[PDB]
Amino acid sequence: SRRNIVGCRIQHGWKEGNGPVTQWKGTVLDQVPVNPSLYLIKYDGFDCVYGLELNKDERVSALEVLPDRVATSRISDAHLADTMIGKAVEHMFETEDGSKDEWRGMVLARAPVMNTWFYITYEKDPVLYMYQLLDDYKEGDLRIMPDSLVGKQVEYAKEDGSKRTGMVIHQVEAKPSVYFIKFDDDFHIYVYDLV
Ligand SMILES: O=C(c1ccc(C(=O)N2CCC(CCN3CCCC3)CC2)c(Nc2ccc(OCN3CCCC3)cc2)c1)N1CCC(CCN2CCCC2)CC1
Ligand SMILES: [Cl-]
Ligand SMILES: [Mg+2]
Repeated sequence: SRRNIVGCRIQHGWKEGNGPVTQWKGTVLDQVPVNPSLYLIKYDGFDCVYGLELNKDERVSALEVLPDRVATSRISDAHLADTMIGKAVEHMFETEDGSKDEWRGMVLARAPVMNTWFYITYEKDPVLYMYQLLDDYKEGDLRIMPDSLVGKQVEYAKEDGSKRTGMVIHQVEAKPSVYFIKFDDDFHIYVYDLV
């Protein structure tokens, strides 16, 4: 059947609604243990982690595994990285307009495959991002703040109106009360604290 694409680069076509087919490239970060059809992907030029069933999803076409080898790395400062994971943070960034904005978030883990990158989520957007946080730290754009469910089906009641259903796919080791959630008809990875 299919080979193991974790750690590999890919390209594929994508068809949204009745729009045309667009072409994408990305790096496959992980294959979800509790749903091996789901892959976590970082598409080039964007810093969120997206969940796609690359082989089932009929909006995917012309899936091709690239031959690129992602340049590996050993990181710039392990202790800073270690002590940063699991911590609340303030992340400062330049908008499209050029002005500066600052978001509150939480550093989740070291990203797979891409060693100098970190899983992080935010209060204003509780999904899974990834950034080279050690550099934003040294640039002064990041500040640290003072301090079993996997596989289960779940639904999030969001008024007004309807709800979303999905699956819990990952437990964050650094904060075991936090989980990744894949919802149906949405390709972001949601990050919630399930008390
Ligand atoms: O719609 C976008 C889009 C457009 C612009 C930006 C951006 O540059 N952006 C500029 C940089 C970024 C800033 C966020 N950071 C900056 C530092 C801290 C926070 C925001 C958007 C962006 N990036 C981005 C993403 C997701 C996110 O999470 C969703 N949030 C956004 C706000 C509300 C919901 C945030 C940003 C995404 N795409 C592009 C990727 C694509 C992958 C899924 N397909 C499906 C199959 C093949 C590929 C889906 C469609
Ligand atoms: Cl904020
Ligand atoms: Mg603030």
